Amino acid sequence: SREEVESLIYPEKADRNKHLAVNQSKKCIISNKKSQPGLMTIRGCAYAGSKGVVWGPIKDMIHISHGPVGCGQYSRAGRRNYYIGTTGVNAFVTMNFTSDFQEKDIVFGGDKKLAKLIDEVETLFPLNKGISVQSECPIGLIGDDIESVSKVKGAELSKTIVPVRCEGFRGVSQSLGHHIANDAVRDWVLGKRDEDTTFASTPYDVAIIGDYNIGGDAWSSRILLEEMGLRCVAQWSGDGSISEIELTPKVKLNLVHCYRSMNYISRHMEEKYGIPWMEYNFFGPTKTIESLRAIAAKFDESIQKKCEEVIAKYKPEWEAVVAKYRPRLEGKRVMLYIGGLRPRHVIGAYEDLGMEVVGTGYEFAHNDDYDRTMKEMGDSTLLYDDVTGYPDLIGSGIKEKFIFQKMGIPFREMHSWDYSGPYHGFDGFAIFARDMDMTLNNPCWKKLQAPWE
Amino acid sequence: MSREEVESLIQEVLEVYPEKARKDRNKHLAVNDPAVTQSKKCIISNKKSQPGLMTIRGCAYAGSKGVVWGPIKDMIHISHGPVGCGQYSRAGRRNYYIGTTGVNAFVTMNFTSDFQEKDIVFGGDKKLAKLIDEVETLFPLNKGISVQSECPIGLIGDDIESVSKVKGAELSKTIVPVRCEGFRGVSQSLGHHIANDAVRDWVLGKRDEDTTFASTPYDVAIIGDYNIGGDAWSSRILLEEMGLRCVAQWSGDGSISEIELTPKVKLNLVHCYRSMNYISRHMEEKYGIPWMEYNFFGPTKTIESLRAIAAKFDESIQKKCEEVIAKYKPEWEAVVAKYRPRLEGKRVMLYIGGLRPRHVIGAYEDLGMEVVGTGYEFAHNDDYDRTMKEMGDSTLLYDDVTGYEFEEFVKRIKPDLIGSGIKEKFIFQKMGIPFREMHSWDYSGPYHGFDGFAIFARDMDMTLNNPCWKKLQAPWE
Amino acid sequence: SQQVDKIKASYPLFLDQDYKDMLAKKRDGFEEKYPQDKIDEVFQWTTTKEYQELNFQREALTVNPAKACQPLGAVLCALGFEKTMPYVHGSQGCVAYFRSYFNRHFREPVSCVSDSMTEDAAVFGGQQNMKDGLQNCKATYKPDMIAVSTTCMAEVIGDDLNAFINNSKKEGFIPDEFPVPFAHTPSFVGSHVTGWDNMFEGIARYFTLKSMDDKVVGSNKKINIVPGFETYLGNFRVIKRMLSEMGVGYSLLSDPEEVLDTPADGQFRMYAGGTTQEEMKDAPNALNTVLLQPWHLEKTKKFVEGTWKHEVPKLNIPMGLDWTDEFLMKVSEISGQPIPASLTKERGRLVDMMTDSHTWLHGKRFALWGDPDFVMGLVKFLLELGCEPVHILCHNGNKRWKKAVDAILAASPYGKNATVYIGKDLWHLRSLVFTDKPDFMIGNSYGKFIQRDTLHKGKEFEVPLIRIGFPIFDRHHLHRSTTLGYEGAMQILTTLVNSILERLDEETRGMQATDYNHDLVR
Amino acid sequence: SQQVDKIKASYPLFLDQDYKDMLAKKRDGFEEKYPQDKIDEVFQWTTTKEYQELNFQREALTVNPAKACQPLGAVLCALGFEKTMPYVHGSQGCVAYFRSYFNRHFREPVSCVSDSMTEDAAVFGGQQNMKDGLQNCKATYKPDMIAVSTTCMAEVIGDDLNAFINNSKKEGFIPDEFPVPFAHTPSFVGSHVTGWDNMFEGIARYFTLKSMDDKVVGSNKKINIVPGFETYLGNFRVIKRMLSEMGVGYSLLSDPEEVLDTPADGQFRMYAGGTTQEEMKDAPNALNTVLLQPWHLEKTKKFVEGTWKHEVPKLNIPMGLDWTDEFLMKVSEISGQPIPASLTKERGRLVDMMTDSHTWLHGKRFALWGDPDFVMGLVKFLLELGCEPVHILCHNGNKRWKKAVDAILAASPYGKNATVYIGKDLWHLRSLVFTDKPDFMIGNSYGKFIQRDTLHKGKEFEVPLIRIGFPIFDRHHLHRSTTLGYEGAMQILTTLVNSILERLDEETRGMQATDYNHDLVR
Ligand code: ICS
Ligand code: ICS
Ligand code: CLF
Ligand code: CLF
Ligand SMILES: [Fe+3]
Ligand SMILES: [Fe+3]
Repeated sequence: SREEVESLIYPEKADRNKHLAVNQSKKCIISNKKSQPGLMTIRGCAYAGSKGVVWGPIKDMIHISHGPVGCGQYSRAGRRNYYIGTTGVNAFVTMNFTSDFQEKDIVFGGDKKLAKLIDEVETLFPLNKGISVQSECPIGLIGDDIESVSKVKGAELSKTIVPVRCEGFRGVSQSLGHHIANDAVRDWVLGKRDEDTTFASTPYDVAIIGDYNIGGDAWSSRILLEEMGLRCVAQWSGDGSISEIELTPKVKLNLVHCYRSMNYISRHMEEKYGIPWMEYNFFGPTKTIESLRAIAAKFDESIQKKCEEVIAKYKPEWEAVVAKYRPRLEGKRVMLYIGGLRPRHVIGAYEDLGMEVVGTGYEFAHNDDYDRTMKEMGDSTLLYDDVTGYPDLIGSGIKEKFIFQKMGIPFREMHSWDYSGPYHGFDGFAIFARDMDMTLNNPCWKKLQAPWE
Repeated sequence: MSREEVESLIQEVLEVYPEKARKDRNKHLAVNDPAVTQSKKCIISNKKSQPGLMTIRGCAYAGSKGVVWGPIKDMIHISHGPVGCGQYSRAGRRNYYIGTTGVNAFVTMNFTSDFQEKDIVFGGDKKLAKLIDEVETLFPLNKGISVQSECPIGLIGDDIESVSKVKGAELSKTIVPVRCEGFRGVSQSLGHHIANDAVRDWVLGKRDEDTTFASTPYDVAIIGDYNIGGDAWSSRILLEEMGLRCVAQWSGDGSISEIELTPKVKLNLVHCYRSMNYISRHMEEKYGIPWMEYNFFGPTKTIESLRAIAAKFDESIQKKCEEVIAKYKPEWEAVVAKYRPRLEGKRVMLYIGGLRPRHVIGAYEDLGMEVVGTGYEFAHNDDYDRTMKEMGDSTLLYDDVTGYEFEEFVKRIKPDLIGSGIKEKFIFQKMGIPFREMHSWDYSGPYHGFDGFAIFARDMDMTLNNPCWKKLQAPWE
Repeated sequence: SQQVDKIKASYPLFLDQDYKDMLAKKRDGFEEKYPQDKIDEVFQWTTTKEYQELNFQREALTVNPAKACQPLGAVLCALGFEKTMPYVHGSQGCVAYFRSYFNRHFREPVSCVSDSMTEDAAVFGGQQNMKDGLQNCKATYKPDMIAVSTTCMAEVIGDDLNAFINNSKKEGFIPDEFPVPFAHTPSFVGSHVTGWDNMFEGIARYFTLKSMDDKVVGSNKKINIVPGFETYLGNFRVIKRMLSEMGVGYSLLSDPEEVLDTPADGQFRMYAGGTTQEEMKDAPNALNTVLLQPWHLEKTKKFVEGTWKHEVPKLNIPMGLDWTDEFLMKVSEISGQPIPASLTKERGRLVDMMTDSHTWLHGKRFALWGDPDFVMGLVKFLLELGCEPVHILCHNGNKRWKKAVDAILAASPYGKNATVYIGKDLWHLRSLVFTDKPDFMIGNSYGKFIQRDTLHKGKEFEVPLIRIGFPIFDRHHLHRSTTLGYEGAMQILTTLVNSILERLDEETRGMQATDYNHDLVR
Repeated sequence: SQQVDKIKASYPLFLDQDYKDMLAKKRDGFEEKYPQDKIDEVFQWTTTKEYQELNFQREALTVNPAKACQPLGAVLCALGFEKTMPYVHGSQGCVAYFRSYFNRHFREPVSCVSDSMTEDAAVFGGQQNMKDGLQNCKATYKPDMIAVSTTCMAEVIGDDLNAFINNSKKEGFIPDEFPVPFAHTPSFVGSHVTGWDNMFEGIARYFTLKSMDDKVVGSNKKINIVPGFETYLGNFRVIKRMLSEMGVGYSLLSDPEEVLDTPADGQFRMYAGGTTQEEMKDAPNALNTVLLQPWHLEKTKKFVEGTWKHEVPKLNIPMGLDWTDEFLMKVSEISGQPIPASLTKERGRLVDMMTDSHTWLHGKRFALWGDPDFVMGLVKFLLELGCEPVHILCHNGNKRWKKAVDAILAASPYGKNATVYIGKDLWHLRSLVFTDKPDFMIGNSYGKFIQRDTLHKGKEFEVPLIRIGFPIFDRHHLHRSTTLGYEGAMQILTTLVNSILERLDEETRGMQATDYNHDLVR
């Protein structure tokens, strides 16, 4: 009950009470504030939100982790943003380009080192279609000016070089990294084809924004969208190229998957180019059908007819998936804790498998995300914002994965899909239901107690 | 070691045997004399093994199924009897072949009747007939069946010749009954003889009245090369480079049609005299085909054998032989230049089955290594007649050496390298002496011919000069 | 031709153009080979369900068996006793094959002698062979005990081992007090595990049958452990380590781990360790006897319950979590020693490993073969992991064992598509993996050939092999592994999950084709 | 489309014809991709020696490094003490990355906290951050000790750890008696092993610098063992086992094996085991201190020699036969305990395995990388096996270490074709393995990408990766392995020989093409 959860909800300062609530979110929960020091939080940094999330999945561009070696090393290939390309030749997603700052670079700056690095990148990787420079913590503290270096080298090499001031100490979490990376996209990449009219546009031109192709989720969404008669001109960042970002201002509709990480750019495109945008949810058959119908409602009747055809075609497959896996998953309760979008976007498929969601929370989401989350959750459920480490299933990240695993609760990685996926679309729903069954009903959870104890 | 020291060592080793065992074993140990041409005056061979003395010899089944018949690839060989004999011999010999295993080649598979108690009590002739029917059903591309008898077959009175005759007449298929029961004889030599008799009686004369084969003056067959690691291939490439046409290969990578075509060749080149002299003499007395022993171990023996073979043909073959020798001279000279300084002066003790204890001596001498002890498991006295002139003076000769005997000989002689089988390899690796498997080529090879000499030299250097042999004693002892 | 700077062995020397040309000339001129289209047709036929129906109708033909003969197991049992020489009455070729087999599996010297019975002994028996062989063996190799088994030749002619040995002692060939236990091990009955059982029962009967008057059950406060046919040294080591952890006094009967793992220190040790004759004589005084592999120790169980009066517990092989737990609890109940905290922590660590790798292991399909106890323990562990043991083959299995394994499979949701085959060989399993393809095979080195066959049908049809069992010839030092206990379960789990991961990496290594799933983190 | 009876994950779901067509449409319509012929040409160019010459002229650009930053090693050192919380003064994203890295490698919970320094700390410093963080950490997680390292931001802005912690104690945020050792870990200096060295030296100086007046060397008859940056739990276990077998009293300083191997029994233990504060306080009373990894324990060595007055032996990492022998002999000399017969038998068994596998191991060419001590121990062992370590890369090595490795290589005839590189990354190694192809690679999971690249050039140019080192992400439970001592040498030798044999089996699996060498017995 609500009373029980309130009773369930540290020195005097440890704020934490405002970030915990029982399901205008601002009057109920307080979000996007500083983490309490020394409390083992899950939050990343602005560099992770910019390099690791927004810019890193862009395959034909080379992203330089400007600064010491650690930040680039720990984020190398850790995110499963899938792509197609020849790595090291025309795609560089899983590679780690770093300036590897030393003591002399801290003392005297690394602007000359950055220029030399850009020259060497051009020499050794000629097929790169652009360079981004993701700043790490020392860059903004030693007075380095990467904007001037980027301008000079871009003019000299006729290359698009995007300086991103994504120093980790900026902001409270990866959300400011998302904002900074979106601003960099707007300032350096988005408006490159403003005077270019050589692109042949169609009335059914859509772009996919904020889908990072985790396990191929964006591909599973795109196949449904194109089966519907639409043309996905742009799809970034997941399996995204720089040309797609440049061609995004030419589409007729923007489909934003992660509102948290791309609302800035969606709003900017709406003000500037007049492109309407809306959110879509392809998680679970019910949300997928609802989103497909809503998308088709923005076009002529032929798109709606093709949408009905697609829904009818895919109905038997997800119906068979439900018939197979729902009996093994009825009456199971789920609690979640993911970064900024998934904590409310995953409820649909859990309900489509007969599961009850009793808990969710966000690492870094803002109060608008909690506004959206309130209706998606039932009452008397605990909501937590930036909850510290201190049900039948818990869906969260890798760092809490092993804590909850050793506490005995079956756990699912809701960041990387536990190295599985995709989870979006109908094929994603099939994979997701199979993974839910394999994790929840595994015998390994029945053997935690020794028979002699 | 001088002659008297070797005789004294033989006496000390024999001292621990019982009276009968010591008297029997004194006839199988000798000090070599290269001037002696009659080996029965110094050594006695091809005798019964002393019971309970850990001999290395196999059985007649091993000499027949594992040696002569098994390498035939398009034939299916049934280990008739219990499961063990066929199981332990499955793919244990590296007689290389080309073919699709289970479709048209069956060398590495184990076909057995898997005798049970009822088969022992009531016989296995009906089981053999039904097995032949099932083989024909499930392996239609087999070009013949052989039935290798294990020990119980000859003790329960099973008539496999009659079954083979009836089923061969019914299926128009060549079914060869081989009476290679393990208790027969004293070693694998009787197995070789029985398998050769079976080839003569069931396979060799199938095309006696056939004349459709187009014969050339340069027609040769390779008899007794079982392609251990591709040895027969490395010999055959050299033979074909001299302008000769190798028609048959016995039996490594050998087909039944090559055996049937062998009586059409102009020369028989016998590598293993021990296992194929019977069939070579039969072919001489029946088809008038001369046979000669060759040696392709090391460059000097390969060159001598090539010239001797070319001397049996016209002058064009001799010109081609000289061209081949000239072509391969720089390569083996480079091998010698690289590896002889690493191997010169080292001493080798050998103990192999019936041909290699004397055939590989030239290869060792080509690298500067001297053989101080050698012996056989199952050789006859003609093999020792050929062996004494090859061995040096005052060296050791052992026939059917026992584990204790050969261990003591190694302990007193202290060689740098030992070449023997798998049942002594780890004994001598633990004793600290570098060991090279001279049966399977230590899963390396080939060793025949010029291409094999490079591998042989590299393997000898790798084993003999490995750092591990310098690390057996703990530094705190 | 060879380059002295880069010397090629057979592979890839024979892939050269001249060697390929020579082989093609040979094949086209004299081999009378079937056309390649016919060979491909027959192979595709062998991969079908019709061929499977024809294959499973076999009654007289056995192709690629998965078992050996009894005297091999008898030799393995005899090697586990202190300064004991295995002596196989019969033909010497059998002993040569036994020694070669064990040398290839263990890469260690294997001591075994024969009396070399020949054609003459086939008429008047091997009495003289036995007398001379016993005298020669004792004089030459100086063993504390000679353990005598038989080959098929000695069994068929009906040689009386007891009478022969008694006569040998009567004429003075060997001392009357010298221990010469014997066992009849007919190769046409059972398999190598049956021979191990027969040899152990013979040794136990020789040392304990006539001296049961002064024996009191439980008077030495120890538990007898009979391991059976075991070719993993880690299994002996883990059983001894776990029994020492619990504080339990134990007597491992037939312990060959020392003689099969001798050091290379410049000297050769014919004997090392082993069960002592004092332990065998004192065995009836133990609290109880535990048979680690009960499904091939039936004769041993009959003797131990009938003569030693030991209430042998009904225990499965300590393979996997649940059966290791039951073995530990039974040992705790017999000895009275509580299970210590270290074993509980080891169990928890195994469960942690199970939980870490359950995503990759769940639902994976396995064909598997081996000996009855090993196969059933592996099936039990696979069911504990969420895997599907589709094809369960045991050539030396019987109907009762198949019924027990079916009862195990029926108690798990993951045994639905599982079928148990007994009396079937590896050609049957080849047909099974062609018609009902599993994800992996688990078995000895012979299964490698099956993998080759599957790869001939296509890369998508290839069934990779996981080498667990006996014998493993194509890999080194795998005989040092462990399959029993929590340590063995962890080793097996690591092997399985990492084999899955290597297969996934190989299938996703194609650049710009499948490398989108070539994940750094798995 | 998905079949409910056979559900495909991303592989091979995206190989379906509809997915393939959609991806082709994407690429042809909107990606503006370079033509496949240009991509192939550029890849072939990257595989050449001209590209390698350009690559090795790199001055400012680092591609695919083989090292991490200092606070990671500091966290790993702090995790090795009893109920100790790693506390990284600086930004929280660093701690998130550290925990994710160690979680992926060990598949265990990793405890670490940050004071979450932000732009406000960029101007005034993180003094308030330190006070609040220490207070909250002590109140929430109740540790016995908080070990403080720094991120690059705190080092750049110049935060005084000593003054900050002293002020925190003076203002009552933490008790004056609560242990808060600290270390400055500038991520732009050295690598993670440097961070481990700095953290250990800071903890030792905290616990021993002010209380040296009552310390007598050898008064507790113990030897201090400092393992350094170690990511194999088997290494800690093998060192403790070897010292216990010798009967040697020891104190393993910074022992994290217990907290990185917590059992899954239904409760979460944030702390488990570790070096106690009493052990660290009594450390100056030991007979001597032995550094397992001397090449990244320089600062620790200066502190132990200059303050504890310990004559630290000049010992290499106990990796392989010779160096394990010298380590055991030095320990025997220091403690006066003779080397027992069990260790001698273990050494003999390792030598026996070496003799068994030398034919397959001899002459094999290797590219290897990792930390300095690990790399040099691997090179020494490979030379002991008759292998050829052609490429020896160490991104965090120095000139003195390179000189030592060159001296090691010069002493062996197998190190003639060996080159040592320092300051080079995995792109340099990719160029090296393309232009001078080795047989195998030894390194962490990152080398897998190099393998993929080699497979792109051809199957005859593919360099397989043998996964030994840190971090290993794509395989499960390999962190449980051992690399030190005779046991670690046996594990490494088995891995190497079996990788060689698996590669040979894969190369010879082609039916009627290369399966003449598909030997059952190897
Ligand atoms: S971008 Fe964000 S933490 Fe919106 S930083 Fe994070 S691939 Fe999460 S809840 Mo990892 S705001 Fe994406 C996210 Fe959500 S990396 Fe992925 S799963 S939908
Ligand atoms: S056949 Fe004989 S034991 Fe002549 S049974 Fe044996 S493949 Fe030996 S010395 Mo193994 S008479 Fe051949 C032989 Fe020599 S199996 Fe090979 S190596 S040249
Ligand atoms: S000497 Fe030779 S190998 Fe020996 S049996 Fe006889 S033919 Fe055969 Fe066979 S099944 Fe086992 S291994 Fe024997 S005891 Fe019988
Ligand atoms: S919050 Fe973010 S990840 Fe942290 S440093 Fe800052 S940009 Fe980077 Fe980098 S090298 Fe190591 S991991 Fe840091 S201490 Fe510096
Ligand atoms: Fe060995
Ligand atoms: Fe774990």
